[PDB]
Amino acid sequence: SEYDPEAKGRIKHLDVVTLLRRIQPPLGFGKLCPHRVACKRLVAMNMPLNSDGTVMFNATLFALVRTALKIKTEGNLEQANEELRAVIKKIWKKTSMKLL
Amino acid sequence: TFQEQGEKEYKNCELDKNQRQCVEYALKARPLRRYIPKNPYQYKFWYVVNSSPFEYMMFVLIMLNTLCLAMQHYEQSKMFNDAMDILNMVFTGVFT
Repeated sequence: SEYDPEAKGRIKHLDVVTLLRRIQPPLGFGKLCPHRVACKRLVAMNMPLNSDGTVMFNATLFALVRTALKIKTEGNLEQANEELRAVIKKIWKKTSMKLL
Repeated sequence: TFQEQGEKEYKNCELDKNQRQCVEYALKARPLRRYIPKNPYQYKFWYVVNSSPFEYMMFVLIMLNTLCLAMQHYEQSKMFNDAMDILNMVFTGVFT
């Protein structure tokens, strides 16, 4: 929310690397240069392919949570949503966008 | 016995307790803003207010006001009572 002025969902993606630099290593990345770790990792996992400067909070925080532990490879991304709909509580139709 | 009764939450077919505690915060979440104002004629004060130097000094005054409030003893001298009475005015004025 430091670069986010309101709560209108999607926010600018331009300064995502600078936003992540301020985060501690356990949640963010290492103290090394982001040019080797963060730059490649930002594209490494799956993201919702929205417009160029529209990326919403509940897909980035969820992505970091899923990257922290029990990381899964490509192809079985739908397995995560299956687990959420089989174990996690009511989605309230809010995970339709988070699925991709 | 209370802990054992609290261990019957068997949702761990694929995820442990930590994934049932940290991922749940993602489902129910909302980002709250900071309410940036406009008309920088007013933002000049806003920038001054929320700052490291401001809070510290303002949080040190409380410490000082508490110390002032924690010295009233029994049968205190008239000059001491007057000094404390006029010193309370200083802190009241600073806080207003």
